[PDB]
Amino acid sequence: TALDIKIKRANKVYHAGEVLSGVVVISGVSLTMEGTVNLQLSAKSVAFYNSVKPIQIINSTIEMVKPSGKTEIPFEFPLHLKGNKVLYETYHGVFVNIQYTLRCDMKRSDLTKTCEFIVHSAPQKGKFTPSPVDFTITPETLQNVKERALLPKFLLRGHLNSTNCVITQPLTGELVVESSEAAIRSVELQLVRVETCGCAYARDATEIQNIQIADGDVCRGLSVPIYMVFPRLFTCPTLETTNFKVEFEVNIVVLLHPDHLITENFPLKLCRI
Amino acid sequence: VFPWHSRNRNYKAEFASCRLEAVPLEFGDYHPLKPVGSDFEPWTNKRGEILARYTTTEKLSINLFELLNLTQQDYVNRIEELNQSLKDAWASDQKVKALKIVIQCSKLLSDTSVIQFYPSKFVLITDILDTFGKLVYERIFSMCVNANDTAKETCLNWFFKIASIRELIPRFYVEASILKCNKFLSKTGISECLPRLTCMIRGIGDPLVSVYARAYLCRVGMEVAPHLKETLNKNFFDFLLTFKQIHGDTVQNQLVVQGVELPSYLPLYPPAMDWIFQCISYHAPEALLTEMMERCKKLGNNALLLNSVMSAFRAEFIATRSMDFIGMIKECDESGFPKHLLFRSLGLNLALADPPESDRLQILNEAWKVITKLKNPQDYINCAEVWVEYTCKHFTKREVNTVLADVIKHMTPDRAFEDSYPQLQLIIKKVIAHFHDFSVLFSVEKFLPFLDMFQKESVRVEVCKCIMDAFIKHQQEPTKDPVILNALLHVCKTMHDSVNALTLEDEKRMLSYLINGFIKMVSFGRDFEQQLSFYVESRSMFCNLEPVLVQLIHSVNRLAMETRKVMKGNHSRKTAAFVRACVAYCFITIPSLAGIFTRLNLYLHSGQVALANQCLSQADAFFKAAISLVPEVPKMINIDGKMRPSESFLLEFLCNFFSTLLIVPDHPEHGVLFLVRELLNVIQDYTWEDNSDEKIRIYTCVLHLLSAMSQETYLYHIDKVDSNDSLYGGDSKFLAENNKLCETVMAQILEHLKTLAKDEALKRQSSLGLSFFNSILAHGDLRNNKLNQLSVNLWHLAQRHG
Amino acid sequence: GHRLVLVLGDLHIPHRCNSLPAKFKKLLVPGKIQHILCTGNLCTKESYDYLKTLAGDVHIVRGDFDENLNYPEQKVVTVGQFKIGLIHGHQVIPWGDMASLALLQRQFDVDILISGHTHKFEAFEHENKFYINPGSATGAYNALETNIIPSFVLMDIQASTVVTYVYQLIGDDVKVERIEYKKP
Repeated sequence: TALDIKIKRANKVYHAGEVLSGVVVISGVSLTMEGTVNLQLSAKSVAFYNSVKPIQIINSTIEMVKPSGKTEIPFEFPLHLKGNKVLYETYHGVFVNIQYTLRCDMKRSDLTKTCEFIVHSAPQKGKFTPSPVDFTITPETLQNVKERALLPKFLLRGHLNSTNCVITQPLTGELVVESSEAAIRSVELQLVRVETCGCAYARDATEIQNIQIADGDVCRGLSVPIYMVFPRLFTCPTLETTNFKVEFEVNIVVLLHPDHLITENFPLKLCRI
Repeated sequence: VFPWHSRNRNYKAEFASCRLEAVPLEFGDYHPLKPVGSDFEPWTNKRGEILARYTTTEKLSINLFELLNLTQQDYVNRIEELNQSLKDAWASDQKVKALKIVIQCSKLLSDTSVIQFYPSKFVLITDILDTFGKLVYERIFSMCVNANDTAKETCLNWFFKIASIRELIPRFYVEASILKCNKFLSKTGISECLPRLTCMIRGIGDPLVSVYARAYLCRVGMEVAPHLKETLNKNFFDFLLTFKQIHGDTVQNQLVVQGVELPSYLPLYPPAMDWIFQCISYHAPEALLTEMMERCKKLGNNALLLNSVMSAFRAEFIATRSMDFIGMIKECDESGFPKHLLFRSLGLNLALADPPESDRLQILNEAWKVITKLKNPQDYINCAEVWVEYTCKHFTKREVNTVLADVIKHMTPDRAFEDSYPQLQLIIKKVIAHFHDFSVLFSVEKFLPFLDMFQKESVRVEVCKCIMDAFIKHQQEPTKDPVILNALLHVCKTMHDSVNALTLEDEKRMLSYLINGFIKMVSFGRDFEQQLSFYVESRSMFCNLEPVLVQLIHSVNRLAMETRKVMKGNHSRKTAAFVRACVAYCFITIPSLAGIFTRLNLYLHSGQVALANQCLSQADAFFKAAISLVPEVPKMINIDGKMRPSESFLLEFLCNFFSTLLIVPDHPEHGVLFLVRELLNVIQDYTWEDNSDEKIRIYTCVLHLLSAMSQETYLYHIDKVDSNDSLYGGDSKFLAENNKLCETVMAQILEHLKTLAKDEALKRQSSLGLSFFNSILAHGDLRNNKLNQLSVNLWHLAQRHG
Repeated sequence: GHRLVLVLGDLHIPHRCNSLPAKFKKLLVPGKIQHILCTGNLCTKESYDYLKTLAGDVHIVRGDFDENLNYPEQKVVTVGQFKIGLIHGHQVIPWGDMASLALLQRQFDVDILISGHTHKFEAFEHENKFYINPGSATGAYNALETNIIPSFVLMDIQASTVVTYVYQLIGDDVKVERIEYKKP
């Protein structure tokens, strides 16, 4: 008296046109494949934009067994959406969450289990052009003249290989601490999701992960390698639709010895090729 | 039973008739006797030294996820508990807990609260990482059996989880731990991940943490992909880029805050640079080693770097470039890493590979000019132990003498000996290892004063055993150079004075073997008198050890017989006194012995060697003394530490004594069969065991002896001693007395046989009867009617009871 | 089938001789000796070790001076179709008496008896019995002789024929002599 769903692919990723095939294992029963875009209302930023409501991507139900031992039964769905409705990338965000789930339920006089399968956006048409960016973290980067006076004199030079990043490829670059009067306690990368909901409109920025790249007083003139692996389901290609936007930024924050923090923001543009 | 008659025996005629004809062999006639590899030192060994040396008594703190005031042993116990928790969590299908435990353990490596404990700490925590690295790998391998999609998915999940780690040092350590798993993602995964980790190490700002991280990365690379050396060279180059930070301002301020002096902060670095350089220089081309050498030279306070350059590079490279390394050592700053450590490393290199011929004298001179200026005795001996090997291997006895004199000069003042008993032993061993001929080793003037240095008892005696082993195994001919004798005499004295009541028997055996090895090799040529002088001074010198006395007795008897053979038996007036002196020497010497059966046997051998020189009186004294010693034999004796009966040994001793007294003449002032008569009295009076019948065996032996001696001519004779066959000339009275003794012995044997028959022990009675019949067949004249009847009766009695 | 045995005895190292004569070490090679019988007087574990490097079968009995006394006084070991009896020789009274050797072979019921107390080499057949006294390999001194020549015997056993090659060093020459024995 127990159910389980086994999706054929180990990685459980399926593209916008493939076929979702698997086996349901037991020890009448139906199975429903539902994809949802859950948008969570937030603190107002700008008529209260009361259009932030769940969006159903896909709805498909199969009556699998009409009303012992280890039993297995195959199943399959076609991943198709009319002619213009796109299957959004799986995205475990905070205010925008795009999730595809299979739900198997068996009636009794009802045992249910939900298993999530990932959907990957189709590769772009393809003219991938990296956009290398050079930057200089200086005391003239903090957006306050009042605090800037207490900042020790520092100068860091860096080069991001591309702000237009392939999501399967890591963010690579170099950072050279040309000269810092105060000892550098830590330099870390901070991937910040920028999620927007509604129209003329709630916009939030939330940290996904922090990855420290420089610990302690690094040699002055040594190229510390900026390396960052994008998280699997917490990052998606930059998505824009009339109801919601999901963008991504990276914040290089330098920490100095007397608890001083300096932020440089680079808006990335993730894509799949 | 019945009287005895001796069958006539013609030994010469019987031997001639029974002798087998033999055909000699000319030349050409056929006779059978005609004519990463083993060169790579693994991290497992270095684990022990790093853990042993780097121990701190300060209270440590292990903060996870808070614990304070922990000792080193409790710190090790807590790390072992963390490792066991890792293993239990993995075996319980809790992989996330395993990952978090490994992450925290790696986090511990980012803390430098107690600098002096960092090396050993690095050795402990890394073990957990290794335990992680294998334990993950097997799992994917367990899924493998270009692997299946499940193994690849698990490997990618692990790599993503590890790539999600925030702190840099934990991320690097955990990711390098599972570098092998990169095999499951692509054939180029390791070749694409190793350079990235090497570059990632640049983020570590603390020099010590970065250096040990580089060491771990090199270890993982060599135990995973040892064919990617081009990638790992970047570790050495980036390390040289970072080397400026070791003596920089930030580290100095950190040490000041922790209150740690630089002379103690620096020696924490070699454990990691040695590994880095060894991995990067393994089978490297000479061009790469050269380039590393000039890149190390061009820096600043590179005194530390040079050490690793000697500690890792092949011995040949450093040996050829040894003069340049001397030059580099010379300008090193004094306040930094010690110079004597660099000299020790260089000397260790020169102990394996020889330097160029033209430079050896300069190298030795410039090394000793710096070594002799050291003030601390301990590091001085650390250098001198290493460099004595070089001085003895390449140069002559004069330089060895100078080095030994310098060592004595340094260590004598402040009783430093106690701190360097082991090292000094090593030195002395080396001096003996390269000086085989002992006419040269003891020509070294300060060799004996060096032995005088070891004023402890246990330490000194071991060096003496080493000297004596070297002498016995490197001296194939007798020597006489008085320098040799006096020196080995002193060594044997100072080794024999260690024998006391507490000394074990095995130690006495080993010491006796060594002093015997010395004594055997002193041969005074034809000067027999001075050889006896050596033997008397030896007995006075080596009194305590019994086997030395035994060997001395044997050797003085050997000298007596050697004089006999040299002079062809024709003893001279001058040499009669010498042989009498030797035999009197032996007479004095035996009684001192402790063992009993040894005393008896040596008394006999002394007797026989005594009669060989026509000197009869003291020989009779020997036999009388042996007889008087006979009753002291115990029933139960000691053999090889165990306890064994003394029955058969007593039988064989008496048998030998009888066979000897066959030839011994009887003094005219006394009666016939004299010594035989007292031996018979003793054996009859001996407290023989009730369940023992070897006594009648000995009476049968008595019958054999008297029958043999009743013959006209004895079987064997001494060179110039008139035995009873020639002394009495087969006199009728002597034969009658012998026959009366025969009747007495046979009456005793028959009485014993009757007692055995009355005792109902028929097996022993039958054996006795059969043996007596065999004896009668041997010697008893069967022609005589009474003796033949007695033999027939004995045979019938033996066959009656089987 | 050929069996090679090294009949030895009276080494007496180092009680009376420093080592074997220099040649005898050369004439003896490892891997060529099948058996080694020694009458005794090894006097050290070193001589026994030297013999152990010369063959695998090492039968050795107790002399009047052996350091290790665990040596059996009398030994009977069977090689080929023959049985050899081994004693040191100082048990016989008198030494080298043919009557004593005959009695000892009667007690043993052995084909051939070895008894070598008297260092002078002997080899004789009596009553269809074979007798060998190899003598001192190192030429250790004894009171019964004036000049002692180093000697050692070599059994060669094939079925029922034993050819004995005795090696005696006289002066500086290694004379070798042959004797033959056949079982009746």
